[PDB]
Amino acid sequence: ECLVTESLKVKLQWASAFGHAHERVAFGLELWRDIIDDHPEIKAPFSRVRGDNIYSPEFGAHSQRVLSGLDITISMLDTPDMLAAQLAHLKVQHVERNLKPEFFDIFLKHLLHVLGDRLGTHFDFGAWHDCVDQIIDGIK
Amino acid sequence: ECLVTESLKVKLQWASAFGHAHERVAFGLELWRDIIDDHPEIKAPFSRVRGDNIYSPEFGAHSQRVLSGLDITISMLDTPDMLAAQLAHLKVQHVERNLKPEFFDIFLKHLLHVLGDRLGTHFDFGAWHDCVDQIIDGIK
Amino acid sequence: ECLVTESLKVKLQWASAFGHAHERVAFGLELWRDIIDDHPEIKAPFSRVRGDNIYSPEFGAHSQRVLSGLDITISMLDTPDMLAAQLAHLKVQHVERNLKPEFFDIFLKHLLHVLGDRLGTHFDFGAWHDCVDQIIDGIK
Amino acid sequence: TIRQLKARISNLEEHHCDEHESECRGDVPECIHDLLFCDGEKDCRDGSDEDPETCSLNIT
Amino acid sequence: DCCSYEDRREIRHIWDDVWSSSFTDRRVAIVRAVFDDLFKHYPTSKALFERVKIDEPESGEFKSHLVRVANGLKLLINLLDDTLVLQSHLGHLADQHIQRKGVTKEYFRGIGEAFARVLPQVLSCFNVDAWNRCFHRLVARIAKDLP
Amino acid sequence: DCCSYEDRREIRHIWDDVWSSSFTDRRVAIVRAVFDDLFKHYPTSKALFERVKIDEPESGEFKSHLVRVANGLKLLINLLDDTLVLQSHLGHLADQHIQRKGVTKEYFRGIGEAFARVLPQVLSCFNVDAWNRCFHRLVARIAKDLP
Amino acid sequence: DCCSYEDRREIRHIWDDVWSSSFTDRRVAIVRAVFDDLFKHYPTSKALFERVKIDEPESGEFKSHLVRVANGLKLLINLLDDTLVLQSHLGHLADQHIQRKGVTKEYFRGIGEAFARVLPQVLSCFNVDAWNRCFHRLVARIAKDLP
Amino acid sequence: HEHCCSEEDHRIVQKQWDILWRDTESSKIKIGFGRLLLTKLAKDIPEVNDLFKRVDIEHAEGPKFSAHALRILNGLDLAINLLDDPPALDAALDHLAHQHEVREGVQKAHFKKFGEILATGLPQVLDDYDALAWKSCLKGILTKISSRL
Amino acid sequence: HEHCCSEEDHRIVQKQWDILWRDTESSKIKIGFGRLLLTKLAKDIPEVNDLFKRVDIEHAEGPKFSAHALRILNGLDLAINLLDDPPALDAALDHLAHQHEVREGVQKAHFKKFGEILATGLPQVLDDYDALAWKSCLKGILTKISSRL
Amino acid sequence: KKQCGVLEGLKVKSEWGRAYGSGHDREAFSQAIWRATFAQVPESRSLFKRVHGDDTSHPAFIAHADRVLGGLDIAISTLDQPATLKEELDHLQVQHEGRKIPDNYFDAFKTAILHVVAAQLGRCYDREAWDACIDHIEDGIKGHH
Amino acid sequence: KAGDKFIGDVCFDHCTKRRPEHMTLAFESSSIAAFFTPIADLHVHIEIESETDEDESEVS
Amino acid sequence: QLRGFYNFGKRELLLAPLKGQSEGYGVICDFNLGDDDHADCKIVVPSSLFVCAHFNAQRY
Repeated sequence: ECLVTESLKVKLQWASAFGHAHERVAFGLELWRDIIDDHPEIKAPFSRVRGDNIYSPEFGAHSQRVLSGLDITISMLDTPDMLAAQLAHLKVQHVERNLKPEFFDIFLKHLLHVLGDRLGTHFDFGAWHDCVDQIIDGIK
Repeated sequence: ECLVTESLKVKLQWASAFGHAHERVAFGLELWRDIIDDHPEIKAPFSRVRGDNIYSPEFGAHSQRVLSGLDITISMLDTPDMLAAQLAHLKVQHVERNLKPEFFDIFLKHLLHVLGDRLGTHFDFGAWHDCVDQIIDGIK
Repeated sequence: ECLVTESLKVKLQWASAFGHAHERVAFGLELWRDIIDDHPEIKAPFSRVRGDNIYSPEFGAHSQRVLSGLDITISMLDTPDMLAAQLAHLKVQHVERNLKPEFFDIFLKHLLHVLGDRLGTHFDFGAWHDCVDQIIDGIK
Repeated sequence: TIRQLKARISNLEEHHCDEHESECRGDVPECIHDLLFCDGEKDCRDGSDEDPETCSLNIT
Repeated sequence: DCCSYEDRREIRHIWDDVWSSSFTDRRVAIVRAVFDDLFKHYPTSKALFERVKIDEPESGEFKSHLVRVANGLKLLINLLDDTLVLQSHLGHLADQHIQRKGVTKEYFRGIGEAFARVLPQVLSCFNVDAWNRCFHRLVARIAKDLP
Repeated sequence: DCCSYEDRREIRHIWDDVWSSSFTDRRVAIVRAVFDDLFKHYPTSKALFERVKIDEPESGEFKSHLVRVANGLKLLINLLDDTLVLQSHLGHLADQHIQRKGVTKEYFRGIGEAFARVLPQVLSCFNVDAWNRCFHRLVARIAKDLP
Repeated sequence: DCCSYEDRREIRHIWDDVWSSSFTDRRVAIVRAVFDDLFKHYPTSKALFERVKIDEPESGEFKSHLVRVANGLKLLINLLDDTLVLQSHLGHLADQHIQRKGVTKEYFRGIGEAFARVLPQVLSCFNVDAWNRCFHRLVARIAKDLP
Repeated sequence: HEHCCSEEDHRIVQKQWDILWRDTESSKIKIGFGRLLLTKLAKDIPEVNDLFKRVDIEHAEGPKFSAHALRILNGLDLAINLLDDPPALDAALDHLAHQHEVREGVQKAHFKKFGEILATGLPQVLDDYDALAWKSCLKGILTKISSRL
Repeated sequence: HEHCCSEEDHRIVQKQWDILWRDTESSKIKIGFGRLLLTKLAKDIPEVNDLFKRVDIEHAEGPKFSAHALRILNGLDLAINLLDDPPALDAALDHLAHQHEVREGVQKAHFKKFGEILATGLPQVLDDYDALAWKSCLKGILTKISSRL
Repeated sequence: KKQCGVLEGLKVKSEWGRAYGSGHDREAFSQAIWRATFAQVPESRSLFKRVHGDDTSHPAFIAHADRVLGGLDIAISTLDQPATLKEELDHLQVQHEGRKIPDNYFDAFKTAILHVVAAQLGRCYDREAWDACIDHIEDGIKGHH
Repeated sequence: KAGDKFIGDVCFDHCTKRRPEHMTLAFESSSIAAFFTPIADLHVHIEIESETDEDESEVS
Repeated sequence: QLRGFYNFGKRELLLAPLKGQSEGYGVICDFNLGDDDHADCKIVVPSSLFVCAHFNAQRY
């Protein structure tokens, strides 16, 4: 698994990085942009939420909804009973539907890249990789 | 063609983004750098204007001349009679020479990427794509 | 080799860019990150200095040691007797281990990319390319 | 002497008003547009105007 | 009608006191305390959450739920400055409840009363009115399709 | 002659008053009004622009031209702070006129007079001298090449 | 004992006076002058550097060496604000000397005296004590590994 | 209602409505914009075309209408610019009511629509738009203008 | 007249010329630079080599010349550093005129060339160079120095 | 003095933009103008008896004033393009003919405008130009020669 | 002290709907705790004479 | 010789060349120490109102 510290570290850093209000939308946007430019194949399933124009409110909304869920998982994360439950809950919202496996491995790649910029050198890559990974697999 | 608002929007945003004096050279530079790193095949035709060293004054000059033309076309757009004419004029300066059509599709990709940074989330991707596109095809 | 001015220019710009104390570690980190993301094949030889986690102190140390040597070479170069010697000294520390020749061509690519950000438009690409190159070949 | 101090001091802090509005002289802060002077009449409620420090000889 | 900007600011702050730390613990107890008030008044709704195992309060399958609800609210509030996006997710939030068979327009007006009775107890300096106003605008639209 | 940095600043401002409208209408009328003064004085030059259809003033094939001229001037002025580049494009601007058979060193000195007579009418606070000075330095280098 | 933060600041400055110029020239003469004092006192050590050709002072094969030593010291000092990294490279610096057959724990205590006699001559306002303190902490960890 | 079109509310509206008149060619804008606004109205409700018949709405670009486009669009300006002086704004609008009262054919449902149109249009020319604030103020205005039938 | 060679003009030159003397090893620079400047002069016009014969220009790195390299290069410094005091600068330069007048062989065309060389060299060591400002000032200097011949 | 035409128009149209302004500056700009007008010809107060001309600071009149400048705006603004201006002027022409209007008052009102505008613009303001255009605009309202 | 009445003249009111011209502040009681100098507790009536659209309203 | 006015609100003295010189120079002086005597004057170019020179003034 993860370590209790390795979590608190992420729970904490997520705070500074993510931020509040607009600061977030900015984060979300910056994230998805980098992702879609790297793998335009994704603009496909995001057809429902105007994935062609990530600056649009339709997508913007989505963007936020996503990050929010990520917030939950991360906030779940430390305390096992909630995480195990939350993760199971996410798995369902996915299994039903097709998604590629590797897409998430991509999402993670960038989420770390971005937090890297936001947090700087303090960014505990180790802790995040070990920790956010666990969140991806479960949903996955 | 484009919508009369969809133009004014670009005409306006171009203003803030492009800027004045040095602020521009900076823009031009940032733009071409990103373009050439993505597709070094371009350093070829830019041989006349020292395309190997984009920081050089020779290229810098070029860089500016380009953006300027882009400025014209854009401020051209708003009134159809002038645009239709200007565009036709540009097509000629290009047709003669041979180019690869995809280069422009690239140029556009970045011009939007850059404006994205400059303008932020307000950036009306839709308007630009629909509008700058119409300027590229004409030249090609 | 270099020119006399083409050196001083680098010797000077290196100063502003590299910096002092922490400002450096930051530089080093930013550099290696961009390098390893582009060519993860490198995480291999850096196994001794925890290359998997570039934020680690183990790697951080390394990072610095590297940049430092680069500092030397750059300082060296103007006075030929010292450079010729220093370069020869570096060649030895490399020849023995097998390495990829192209790795350095990569390192250089980024070192310039980074200095580009740090220095801005003033960055004398020409001077650096002509100059740092000479430092790489000797090593390689 | 004190008078001259209170002066030197007082001449030098912000005023609320954004440009081309000025405050009425008296007790109330209140801000009115620069232009309205003069009606001939007291633009102001306060009539701060009518006071000498405004209509002064020396100033003019 | 549309909500006053000052009021939004008021709430955007009032919330920062209940949401509070990044901890689950707190937010949980609050959102829970909110639902307990919804169930004590509209007991019918209780059944709706058997899917998340409300019969097992400390389950975790349920706790996590509470959090999702909390966070979903958080997401709303933290969107009050980006209107256009809020207006969309606000819809999306409706659709997620319209497809949930058994959710009445009433239960919502009910959970609204819930907060208005709970919040004023978990923190001081709660502008009940301001909250109420913007919370209604949010609820209305969430129902809004549904009926 | 040389010109003075202050003067450049003066112009870099004076221009921002004539240019200033965003798009075409204004700049057009001005650049046009400039040429009309060039033709009324050096009628000869008129013929040179049959390629752009000057016989059709409102043509558009011609209006666009006017704009290009305007923008070409704009580009110059907006380069006065980057000397080295200006010095190059200034040359490039010459070559584009040397290959235009029929363009005299005179016609330029003529269009220079043009602005000096037009501009002072389209905007107030025009430092005719300052303009004249830096405009000449620009023209000299443009014209000079051709010979 | 330990190093105070103030002392670190003192050094982080004292160094900026010896290192400063981009040039080898200066740092060289200093580091050299340091070794000359090491050899005049512990002549035995001299032999250890035949590998770098100390018999050819102006060699370059040797000058470069001096620089590496200098820079290695520079690297140390410029790490005093990042403790954890310093603590590691400080070890790595030991290992590079343990594998160097013939390097005694003494020679180090000797080069320490060296600086303390040289530096106070190349620059004014040298807090010999402060230097001495933090230099010892650095040496101790370097040397110790060896025996 | 009472709450709405608060000071902050309109302070916002005012600020955002100004983003428009930054360039001297306000006429070209006001016209084009007002032109479109009225057009899109006649589009959704034709019985309007007959009302604006008097101003040659048939020729959108026709000076007759272009002038009108200004008058109206410019009236909206007045309304907005008087938002910070209720008594004046009130009077200013009441006057607009009377100017519309004696124009038979003009019914309330028209304004309700024009409002919806205006609300969908503004955000297309203004990058910074606060729907909530605007809707709040536009409502108060449109209502007081038609409120007399 | 005045306007050419302005306060701003030279204020600039002065600022840019200072980017050079940031490091204590000015000698190494001034020399190398001045050395090159004179060399590149003798390159384009050899009749110069005979003038600088007296200072052993034959040995560029020779102290005899290195010293000279300074004196001249350092004189240019003086000129620049007195740009903000016309009367002084004037006097300072007039003096330089006389020091060149009694050195037969030195003709105007030499300075004109040296100027062109200097103008192509500076921008190679200074990242921030304003050709316009410099040319304006360098002209005034070089001229006054050679006027008396 | 001079007559109207393209440039002098553009100038006034631009300068007016600065002098007119918005918000309070406007509510005053107008205020100032009217006070200057009435001060010149107190006789004219009688015409605005309907809109509280007795008290220049009364909301009714404030509205009126702000409302008047409004038209002047359209006039000046539109002035530049003959096609449109023509229309606005013609429109006004109608709202006025059948009314006779003393040319005495218009004169004062122009003066008023000019003095206030000059006070508002500080230094960059061409008098002749405004005079010429305000005139052309007024002529279009009196409509008769 | 105690018993004081204070009349306030408005000059910037985002705050209320009516914005009133004035606002009287009557101090009913004031007592200091025997141990505490630093803080004196007060009881005050804030009076207001507004005009409403419909009627006139008075508040205390 | 100059022409101009004094802005009450601005506390600023704004003068320009009367005319006919075509190059004349003008001057802007700001009051606002709050003092009378003292002002922050700047000789400008009556065109663009661009600062040709600056001088902190006193009366005389």
